[PDB]
Amino acid sequence: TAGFQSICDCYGIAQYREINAGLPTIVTFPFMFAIMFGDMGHGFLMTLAALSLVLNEKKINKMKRGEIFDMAFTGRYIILLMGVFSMYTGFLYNDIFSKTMTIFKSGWKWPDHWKKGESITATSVGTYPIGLDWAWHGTENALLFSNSYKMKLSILMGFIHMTYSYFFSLANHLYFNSMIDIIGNFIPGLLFMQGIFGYLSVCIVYKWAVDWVKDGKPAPGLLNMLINMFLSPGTIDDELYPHQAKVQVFLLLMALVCIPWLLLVKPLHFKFTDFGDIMIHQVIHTIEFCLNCVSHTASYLRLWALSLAHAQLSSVLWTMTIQIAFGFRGFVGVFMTVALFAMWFALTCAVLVLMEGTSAMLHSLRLHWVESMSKFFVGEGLPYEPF
Amino acid sequence: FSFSHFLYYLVLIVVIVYGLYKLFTGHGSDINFGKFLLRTSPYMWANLGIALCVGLSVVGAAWGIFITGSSMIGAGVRAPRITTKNLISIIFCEVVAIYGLIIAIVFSSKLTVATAENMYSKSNLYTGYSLFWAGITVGASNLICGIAVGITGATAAISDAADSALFVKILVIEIFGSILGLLGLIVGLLMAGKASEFQ
Amino acid sequence: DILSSIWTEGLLMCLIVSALLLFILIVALSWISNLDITYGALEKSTNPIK
Amino acid sequence: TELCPVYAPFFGAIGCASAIIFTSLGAAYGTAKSGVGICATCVLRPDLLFKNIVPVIMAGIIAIYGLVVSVLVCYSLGQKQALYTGFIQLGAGLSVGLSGLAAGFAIGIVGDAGVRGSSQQPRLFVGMILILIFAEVLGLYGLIVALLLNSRATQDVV
Amino acid sequence: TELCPVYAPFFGAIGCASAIIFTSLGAAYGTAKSGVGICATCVLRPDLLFKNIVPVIMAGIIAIYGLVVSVLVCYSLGQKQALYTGFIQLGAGLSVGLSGLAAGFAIGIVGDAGVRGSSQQPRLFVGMILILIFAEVLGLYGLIVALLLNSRATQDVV
Amino acid sequence: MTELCPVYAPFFGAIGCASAIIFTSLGAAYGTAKSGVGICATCVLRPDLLFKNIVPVIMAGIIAIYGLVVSVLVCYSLGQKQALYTGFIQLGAGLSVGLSGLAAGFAIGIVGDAGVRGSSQQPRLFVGMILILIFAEVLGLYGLIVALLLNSRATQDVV
Amino acid sequence: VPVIMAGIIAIYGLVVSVLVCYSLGQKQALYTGFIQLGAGLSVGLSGLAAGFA
Amino acid sequence: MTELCPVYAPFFGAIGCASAIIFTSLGAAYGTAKSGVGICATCVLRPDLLFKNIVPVIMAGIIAIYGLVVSVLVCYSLGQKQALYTGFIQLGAGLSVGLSGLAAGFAIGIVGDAGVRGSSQQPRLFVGMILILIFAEVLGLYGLIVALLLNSRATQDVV
Amino acid sequence: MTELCPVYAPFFGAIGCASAIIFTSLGAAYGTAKSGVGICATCVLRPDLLFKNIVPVIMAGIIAIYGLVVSVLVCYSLGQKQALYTGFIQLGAGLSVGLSGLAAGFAIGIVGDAGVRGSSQQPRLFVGMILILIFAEVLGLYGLIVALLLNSRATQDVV
Amino acid sequence: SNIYAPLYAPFFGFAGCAAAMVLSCLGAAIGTAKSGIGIAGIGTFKPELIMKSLIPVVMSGILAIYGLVVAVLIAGNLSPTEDYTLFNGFMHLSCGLCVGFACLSSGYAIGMVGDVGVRKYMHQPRLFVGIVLILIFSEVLGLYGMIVALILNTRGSE
Amino acid sequence: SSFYTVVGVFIVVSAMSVLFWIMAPKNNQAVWRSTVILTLAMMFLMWAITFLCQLHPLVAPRRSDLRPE
Repeated sequence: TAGFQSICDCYGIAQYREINAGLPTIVTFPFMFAIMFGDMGHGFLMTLAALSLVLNEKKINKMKRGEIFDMAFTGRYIILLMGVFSMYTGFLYNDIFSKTMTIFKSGWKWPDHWKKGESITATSVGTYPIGLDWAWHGTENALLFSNSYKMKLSILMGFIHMTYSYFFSLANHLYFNSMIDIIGNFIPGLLFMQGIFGYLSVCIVYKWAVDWVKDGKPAPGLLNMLINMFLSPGTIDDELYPHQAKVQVFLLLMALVCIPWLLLVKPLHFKFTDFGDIMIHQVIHTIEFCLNCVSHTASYLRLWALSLAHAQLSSVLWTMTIQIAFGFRGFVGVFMTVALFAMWFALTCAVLVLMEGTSAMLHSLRLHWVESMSKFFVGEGLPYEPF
Repeated sequence: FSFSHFLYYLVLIVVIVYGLYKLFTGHGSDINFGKFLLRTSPYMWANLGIALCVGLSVVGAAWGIFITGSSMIGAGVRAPRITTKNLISIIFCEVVAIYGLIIAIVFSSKLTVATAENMYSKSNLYTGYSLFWAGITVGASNLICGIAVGITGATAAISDAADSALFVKILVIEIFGSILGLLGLIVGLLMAGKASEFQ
Repeated sequence: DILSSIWTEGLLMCLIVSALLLFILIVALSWISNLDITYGALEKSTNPIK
Repeated sequence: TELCPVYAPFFGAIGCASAIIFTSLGAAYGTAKSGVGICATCVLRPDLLFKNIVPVIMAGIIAIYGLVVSVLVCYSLGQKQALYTGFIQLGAGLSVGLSGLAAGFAIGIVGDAGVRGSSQQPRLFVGMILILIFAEVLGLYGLIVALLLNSRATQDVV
Repeated sequence: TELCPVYAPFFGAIGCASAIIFTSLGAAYGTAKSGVGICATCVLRPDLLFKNIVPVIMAGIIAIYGLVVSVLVCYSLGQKQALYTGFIQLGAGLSVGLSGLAAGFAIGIVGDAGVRGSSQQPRLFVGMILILIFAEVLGLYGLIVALLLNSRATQDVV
Repeated sequence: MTELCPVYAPFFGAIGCASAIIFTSLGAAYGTAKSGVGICATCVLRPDLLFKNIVPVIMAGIIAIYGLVVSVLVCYSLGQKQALYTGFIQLGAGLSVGLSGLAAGFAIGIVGDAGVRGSSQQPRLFVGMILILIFAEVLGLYGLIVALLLNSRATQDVV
Repeated sequence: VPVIMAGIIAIYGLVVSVLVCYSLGQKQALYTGFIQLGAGLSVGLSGLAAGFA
Repeated sequence: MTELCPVYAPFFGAIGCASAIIFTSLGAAYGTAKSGVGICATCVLRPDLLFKNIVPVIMAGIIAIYGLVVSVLVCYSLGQKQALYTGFIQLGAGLSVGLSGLAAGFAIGIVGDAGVRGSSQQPRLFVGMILILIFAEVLGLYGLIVALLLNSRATQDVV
Repeated sequence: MTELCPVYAPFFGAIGCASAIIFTSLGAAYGTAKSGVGICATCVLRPDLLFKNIVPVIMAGIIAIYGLVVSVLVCYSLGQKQALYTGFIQLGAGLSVGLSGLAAGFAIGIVGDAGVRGSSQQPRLFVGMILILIFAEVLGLYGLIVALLLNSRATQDVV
Repeated sequence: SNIYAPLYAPFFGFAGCAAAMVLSCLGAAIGTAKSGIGIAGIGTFKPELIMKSLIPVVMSGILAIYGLVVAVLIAGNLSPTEDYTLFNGFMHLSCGLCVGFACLSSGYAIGMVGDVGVRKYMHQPRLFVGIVLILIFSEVLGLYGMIVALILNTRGSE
Repeated sequence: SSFYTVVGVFIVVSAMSVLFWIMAPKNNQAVWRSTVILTLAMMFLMWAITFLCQLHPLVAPRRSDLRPE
């Protein structure tokens, strides 16, 4: 827990008998990394670069390190878990060195015959058990299906992460015997963001569970109804579930009564027991709690973005360096694939594992410092440091 | 010598002499700005809107980031504990570009292929005009918002290095400065609300 | 009913895009040109008083 | 055909060149503005030389993004293409060009300040890296918009 | 003939000129900006002259990039060529020219700082070579994009 | 006149023939005025190094000869009835030599004055000055190669 | 001496302007006018830079 | 009569009525501002010269009355069915008094300020300033005379 | 359309209705800012002269009311089927009050700064800087009179 | 069809929305950023005067509300199915320009007076009532722009 | 098929999570009890999001080249 606690202590020293932030960070910090770094091959290299520092701990903790190798050594279990979760995530994204695996039977079937150069399509003969189906590999619309999955994955994981971080506030308020912070801050703050951005996640999961062709109804745009929930209330372009019109108005109206129920119940309980030190602080807490709901839930789209760009650079590096040498039968081509493999391996180990693994690690760090600990971590404290 | 001012004055002289020539000749309706707006392809306006939206939002984010970041590194030589405290000044500058991503995601769903006939119709020209000005509005508002929040973040970093009880009171101004980009987002999503795709 | 014979609506789009890209190039090179070196850190002076 | 005229390749061929002209012009500012502060720092303390060369590396990734978009856009222009494909290629090139041009400038200025201020106060290496990672995802955002926009280049066009 | 108009070889000759013009204009800035710093620091340390001549040589490789591109473009001009070939030739000229201009700015500024810095600290010279390699590939990316454009100029042209 | 060789076609060849000598003269003028002030400041204290310092001026004089060569090669291909292809080629050749010689002249002047001012306090900088002036002389030579290759085609099956 | 050598630069343009003037005419071609424009620019913008140096 | 009286004609007249009040208000502003800074720096030590030094501000306000006279007299000759000749005469009558009053207001501003600042420590210089302000005043009269003499020909023999 | 009443006609009255409030706001903003900087820098030592020295801010806020009056009188003359004559009159009537109010705002700002900074050191200067700020404000009134005299003719005797 | 409603008339109506929002946002940002410099400049000497000195930051936030009200009223008169004559588009362009330049000028004035008023407030406690009066006189400019835009908006939609 | 596949896997994993709350070792008890349970949750949620969106797809692949073998 020492490296994870050193990561959470760089932000702030916790309050006395507060919930520690370094205990959930053991799993969520290398797993938000894994979604941004979804490759079965690069995770193998990262586990192998992690186990050459774990299998000899005794030789290294009695020698001088020097400020980069020191951070590499004290964060070795972090790199171990990041590589293992990268293996799992890249197994689910179904790519190893920008190539697929083909280890089950597909849920798509091509036609019986065609002429060489016809835009055929597949016939959907079932579903694929674990991961993405390997029949989406070239297909000339792979980035059309493959990033509607990866955009909704990020919204669901960000929502579940923030709503798990937010119950730590209830668990703190129920320890320090602070029953006004439950009724003044927790309950309106819970009904605000679950009534707007949790409804969106229920709408994402429900739309996947409905067959919109066997039933004969048009599939609505979730983003379109999300915008028209606020900017044109009442109207519905395409009906998603049979009483959708009353629920939109009820959830819009509930999220607007939480603006006077926050910023007003907490100060007046001070007055009837306003002062300015409580009222203005609560106005700032309310117009900062709101406007961080939308900003914090939109900040999780970097999970989609860094994953898409990692996959795209790893696919372009394959087709520009090692793919060239596959058309060189002869004597010159044996030397050609040696040099081209050396260039491929050097660029996929330096550019693609190291300085994109460092980028993907510092965006998972931001999601813990900012989007997670702005809901339960109260801030300033006193470090221990004995004599 | 102000050579760019000389270029401006040459352009103004040529414009005035050309328009005055067309009036006195009798052909002043040959400079027809309305026929330019009907013969120009709507895909041009839509793609310039999308590209300038994301480009201008990213430029404003980067401007605000170096304005706050230079002062935050300079104020951390003597007070290195301001670094992780003032990171949200950079967070407010960088959500400016995520709004540009969101606008480019919404608007790119409307880039469908129209037919040869039924091309310069009322709905397609409307969609081009709406996407062009909506992209410009949210991109320019995000450029302005990013630069303003960057200036306030640099000033807040200086104030945090001075006295740590001041950063709570200068953070209020960054909250006021960040609503401007969200208003730009709302007006961008509302100007292109009734616009259909390119059927 | 056409726009023009020489200033057609296809030449004008190419010129609008060329003008935009030239504007971005000129502004970027103006940023590039104002780039200095801080020569005082790269040398040293005697100053026998100190 | 009035749906695919003859000046339609122009908006591709100047959109493919704009992706590499504008990102290399930002990488040059980042590299020069950071390397000057590197050469000024390491006269007194030269043991920080290969640790301070991170903003030169990080400004070299933006030119790779421009190279990737220029390779992807060059693979889809031909003689008989339409205006739809031509303006999508223009939009992709202009997006990654304006996004790589400002991220490079910000990486240069912040990396200059951080390399100069890591000599005094050795704790400001982590702060430099944390600011510079947030100025690198801006060219990433332009890359993402360019790919999202290139996904619909030639699919139903005639 | 609506695909090979009469004004079609304008853009080809403009691109063939633009390659060598902007790469020589960048190489000249790199050579001048580096040589003023070389001739200023070798009045006291004259035995570092053939060691400090590296940034002038790397500035002079950019003109060879522009020369290669403009020669290959010049062996594809013709009177009755298409507009598509002309647009590809102009894009291939502008890409290598303006990317070589950016790399020339970077090489000039970093060579002028690093040569003057390497006379005080002898350990900075490998740092200057490490930074000048990152500036040299900014012209090589534009070379790749220009050659990759030029290979598509006449393949399916009717 | 006709479709493929109109009457404004010798306009581009005359702009291309004029601009080849003009911008190379600008380059030679900068390299001669800029490096020649450093000569008149150096040779007050060290007079016998006078003719070793004329070498930047001789390097700047060669650039003006390149534009002369291209301008007399273009001028003997002008005609009343030449193609637009020939006018475009002649314009490109002139612009190539002119702007390459302008860049080479800027570099020769800026290196040459500092090299003359430096190679008198230090008599071992003369070889380095000659070497850096060689690397900025070949830029105008590259422009000359490109314009000679352009003017080389210019009449191949032009009809 | 350098005031004498700058006055020689103007006599070049005097020679060219006298020789171009005796080739004017009401009904000359575009070829003659384009060649005369090029010759005038060629001597003028070279004498300008020579005079600066 | 679309030939002699086209539809775009009173446009010119409508910027002869505007221009006469615009530019004569710029100079009248400058002569009020530039000399008004002088008086406020002067009457701190000697406040007894306040109504003596107020002369260059009154002489800068006559110019705006010149512009008002020309703008009123041009405005009662505008019409929908008037000729080009009338609009041309009105544009000239606006521009004459406007730019002449602009130059006169600049002159009243620059020489009024210096005479105010010098008239504290030298009381004999107040009479010498007014002789210079009269020569700056009669520039606006010359513009006003040419403007009023054009306006008498605007609808004289116009068909 | 009609040959006298084209479709692009209410463009011009749209530029005249806006420019009456665009340029008077710039003048009012310059006058208010340039005066208030002088008011704050003076009342550090003399806080009892705070309500007496705010008359330059009141003089500069009347300019925006002038522009507001003109913009609401032009607006109840605009129509879908109006003439070019009406749009020309509205364009000129907007520009006159706009640029005259901009000039009056510059004068009020400069003289108000100079007079507020000086009146703390001399109590008999305040009436002398009131008397200049009347001359600096009637310029905008002259623009208002020209705009109203034009606006009284935009619809009379048209067809 | 209808000669008074051509199909390019929505272009000017959207330019009205763009002008009204962008220039009001610019005026609000100039009023907020320039005022906060003085508010944080006085913070090192007298920290107890900051919570009273947030008046110009709230004075300049109302300007974006002016532009937002006018923009959401213009954008509700636009539709691809309705008629929308050129008179309505010229009116919406005039509405946008009026609100935008009124709010830009008012935001400049609030910024200047808030800076110099908060900085000269640590010396004189009695200077606060004179600041608020000049800040009220500087905010009515944007209100005048909004009044002209509301009259033109109800005037052209008929 | 079978949306009830996700619910059945959910029942199995939520049974294996409650069974580990009362089986975790005593020494580093809160580290075993929070690392092991909360990695089953995220490993379940990523599988469930990947198995859905392929249950009833709206878009089929094309693959225009595809050798006829």
